[PDB]
Amino acid sequence: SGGALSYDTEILTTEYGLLPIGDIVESETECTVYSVDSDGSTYTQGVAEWHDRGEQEVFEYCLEDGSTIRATKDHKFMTTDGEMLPIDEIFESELDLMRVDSSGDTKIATREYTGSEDVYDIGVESDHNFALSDGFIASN
Repeated sequence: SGGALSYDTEILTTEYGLLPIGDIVESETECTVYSVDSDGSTYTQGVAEWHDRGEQEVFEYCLEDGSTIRATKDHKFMTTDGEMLPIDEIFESELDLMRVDSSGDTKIATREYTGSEDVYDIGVESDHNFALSDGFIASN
């Protein structure tokens, strides 16, 4: 099933620190975003995949830091073990998220629903994972 990120979601990038996921799909750029290698090393990828899933009922995942992730449970993220799992399972099994070139929580504190809005998703053909600002390392 089609998992996607909210249009308000923001990428972790070399061009500005911050860019909205909306700009990547609706203005078709290839700006370098953070990702992981097969050897579990942090690197960058210019975007090669962009898609619009329309309108979906979005979920809010709160961190201990008070920050919030906004996505669907339908797409699989990955832990520090290199094991691929949905954000919803990483929450209720309390699993550690993968490290990145920014300070962030590994465990999610809370889960809530928030209403339907514009949703988007992005990737690359090799490693197919992306780092978000106030968000988990997305994968599909």
